[PDB]
Amino acid sequence: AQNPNCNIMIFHPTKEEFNDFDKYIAYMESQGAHRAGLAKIIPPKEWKARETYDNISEILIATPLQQVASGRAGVFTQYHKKKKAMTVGEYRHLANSKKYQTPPHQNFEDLERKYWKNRIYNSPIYGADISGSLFDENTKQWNLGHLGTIQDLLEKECGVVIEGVNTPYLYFGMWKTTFAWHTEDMDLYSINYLHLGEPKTWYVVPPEHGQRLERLARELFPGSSRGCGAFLRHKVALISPTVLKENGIPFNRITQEAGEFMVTFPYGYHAGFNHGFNCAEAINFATPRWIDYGKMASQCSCGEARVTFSMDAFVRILQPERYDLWKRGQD
Ligand SMILES: O=C(O)CNC(=O)C(=O)O
Ligand SMILES: [Mg+2]
Ligand code: NI
Ligand SMILES: [Zn+2]
Repeated sequence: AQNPNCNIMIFHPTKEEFNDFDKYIAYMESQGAHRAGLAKIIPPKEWKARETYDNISEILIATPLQQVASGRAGVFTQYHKKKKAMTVGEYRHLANSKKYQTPPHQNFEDLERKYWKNRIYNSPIYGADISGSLFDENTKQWNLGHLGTIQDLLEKECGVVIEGVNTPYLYFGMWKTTFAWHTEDMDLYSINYLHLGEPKTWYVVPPEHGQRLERLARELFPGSSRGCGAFLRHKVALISPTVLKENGIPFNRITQEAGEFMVTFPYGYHAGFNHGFNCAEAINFATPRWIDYGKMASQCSCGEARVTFSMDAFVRILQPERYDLWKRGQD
């Protein structure tokens, strides 16, 4: 078995190898990359996502989210308070202010320490889930707005034809902005490209050990657990590496820098934070191997996680028994 310790793998495709996206994903899996839950892909040196970022300040963040924490430094929840709209120019200036900027630090490790020690005491502002793309339409390789769609994968593998579309989303981050522990909707893959700015640190649990993280989460957030049988779908819970190590949960960590891709694999729990002002683009995708994960994916039926138009159809076709009760939570 390849990659039996479930380490995060890092790939350096040549420009020739960067032409066929599906084939490269299948290559990485042949090397065991999926066992980690997360892989890094460094694009060929000749490749670019676009020519410059010189005119991005006019993008609107219509609903910036202030991430307010509750709990203790290693075990907390966050709630997202909606703020008034601001442009990416305004947001970048805010990120660079004395109140919000990255503190002095020695290296990524000292910064990681400062994040876990100090995150709960602050409320950084995240511009998340903004529909759109920063890939130039002329970028032909690994353009996250030109991937094969999940609906088309389901049609090719299963013969069924369903409604729905699959488009990318932008994320504008600042120091301390946080993504809580989660898997993707319907335990899909995701791909995330860091277009610009400061790094993003990731934590991940191997898919084969995801249920260990779930059991710890039920112990650490016991009222949330009683409220919903899949409460990590709410994307509000944080657990530090120190707490994971104390509880024996297998995980790995890696820092993504500007110009790098990350891929998350089906049922790979992940969480992380941003080091400073940055912009990432991400989208879900599927392969044939995903289908069985989609059929088994948990769902939030308490109604908090409240998910997309396109996820309806996935549920309807892959989880017809759940269909019914799940759409009761989504209506
Ligand atoms: O970048 C972020 O804030 C969160 N992104 C992801 O969880 C992802 O790409 O799957
Ligand atoms: Mg602009
Ligand atoms: Ni994710
Ligand atoms: Zn729920």
